[PDB]
Amino acid sequence: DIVLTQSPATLSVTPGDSVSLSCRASQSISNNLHWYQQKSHESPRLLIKYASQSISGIPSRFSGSGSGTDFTLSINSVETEDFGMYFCQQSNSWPYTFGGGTKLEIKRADAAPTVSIFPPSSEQLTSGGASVVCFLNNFYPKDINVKWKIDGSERQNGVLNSWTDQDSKDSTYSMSSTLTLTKDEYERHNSYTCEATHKTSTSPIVKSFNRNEC
Amino acid sequence: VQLQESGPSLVKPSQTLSLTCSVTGDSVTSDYWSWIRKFPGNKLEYMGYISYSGSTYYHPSLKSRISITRDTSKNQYYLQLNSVTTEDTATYYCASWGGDVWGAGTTVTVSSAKTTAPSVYPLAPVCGDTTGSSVTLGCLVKGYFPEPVTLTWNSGSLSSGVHTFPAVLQSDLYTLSSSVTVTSSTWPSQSITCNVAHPASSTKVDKKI
Repeated sequence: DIVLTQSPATLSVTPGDSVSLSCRASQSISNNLHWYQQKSHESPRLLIKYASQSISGIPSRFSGSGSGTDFTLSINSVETEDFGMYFCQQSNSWPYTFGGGTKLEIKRADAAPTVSIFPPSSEQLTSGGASVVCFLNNFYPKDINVKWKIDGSERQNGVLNSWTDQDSKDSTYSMSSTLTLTKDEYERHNSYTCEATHKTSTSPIVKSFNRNEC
Repeated sequence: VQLQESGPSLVKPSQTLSLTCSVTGDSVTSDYWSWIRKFPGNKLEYMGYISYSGSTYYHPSLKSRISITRDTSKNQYYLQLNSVTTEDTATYYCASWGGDVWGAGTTVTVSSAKTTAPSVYPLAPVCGDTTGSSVTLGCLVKGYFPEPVTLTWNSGSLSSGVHTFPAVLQSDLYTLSSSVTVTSSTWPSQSITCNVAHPASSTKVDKKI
């Protein structure tokens, strides 16, 4: 099947800037490429027919071009209403295929995340569970690395992460990282650590606690 | 022209997922129509389409598991996908073959889990992270099904500085958390309660942090 590689993964711009999104085809597909925009909890909206043909109702700031393997979607003067997902679609070969999509996000000042760690509650512990929660809030960019350490040793198993959408107000991101252990395992270790690494600084933010003590 | 999908939003593994697309402002005969699904992580899949006459083409990854049909009379077309698995969980859309018109889309979840009220746990600070100008509290909503749950703080009077995260699948059950940050000198003096409503299970629980 035809692999459509869209790049970059995410594009951070400021309203007014002129940007272009790339979509590379795994095989020559002539001019059989179309562009779609999809905003939060909304369905895909057609933007460009066959590499560069215009669609009625679509603002003029949108334009497309390309052929063969490389295609490009351009937006003259980005508007606040343009932020969202953009996908290219191959209708040259079968089965038709979509690219991985490019996220157009609004750029803002880098912000360091505020980190907090929480030990399992007594109620969960009574139930035989032990979730250690870590909140990393209001940061930018979204790229961030969180590591868990149990008695100084990094722990990767049992970790589930969740990120919020870019805040429609302060344009930041927030994330939740949860290390889920059984009470049995939780009570066999002493220190628990949530360590976050974000581009805002080369020094990791560390939040930790030691069981029963405090 | 106006499209609209309809059908069960929850199907069991091995069973058949069926959906309907009701067309408006045109006849299914005077055009070609398709079915598109979106998997988590923004992965779109062109499932297949049916012609103006009724001819059909399917995506090989769906290998005869799929079936598209139509009814000129009622001016609707259909989608059937047999023996589904959790991997078929997704948002399903019906749109004109050209991508010209789309339906609002509809979510379908494949799971054998039964309705389960969530466990709500209060997330209070470690006695050592209470020395800043602000303090954040939390609430862990764990082991519920199906989605969604509605979470608020102090019955909604507390909304600024709140971060409620998308739920994730833990053990075939959903888990979600929320944080709230307030001026440190006001807690615990000015109480903060986590409120969690789960309509599917007709439940609602309040846990004072």
